[PDB]
Amino acid sequence: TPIQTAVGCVIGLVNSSLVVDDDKCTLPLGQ
Amino acid sequence: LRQDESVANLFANIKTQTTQANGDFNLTLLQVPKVTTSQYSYRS
Ligand SMILES: *[C@@H]1O[C@H](CO)[C@@H](O)[C@H](O)[C@H]1NC(C)=O
Ligand SMILES: *[C@@H]1O[C@H](CO)[C@@H](O)[C@H](O)[C@H]1NC(C)=O
Repeated sequence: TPIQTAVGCVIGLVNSSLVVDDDKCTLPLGQ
Repeated sequence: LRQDESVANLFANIKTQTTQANGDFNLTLLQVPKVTTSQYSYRS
């Protein structure tokens, strides 16, 4: 199921309401 | 990728460890307004 993000809507990612911080976020994905 | 790394390094460098929660100095321009006229909640 595709989901709508702030960098365009993506296919293959799940939305789990998980929050990471800086200096642990690889694949910064834009925004 | 180098631009993203430089931006991350800058915003990690300008961070502060400890903060505090005015006097007769009027600092309403520097702080967040009470009623937001913008779509960003943290913009001054
Ligand atoms: C993930 O789901 C929650 C609850 O359905 C929603 O509030 C949130 O906006 C979703 N994430 C994104 C990036 O839209
Ligand atoms: C500080 O300046 C703003 C500028 O518009 C003004 O609205 C506000 O009343 C001032 N604060 C005081 C305490 O005078």
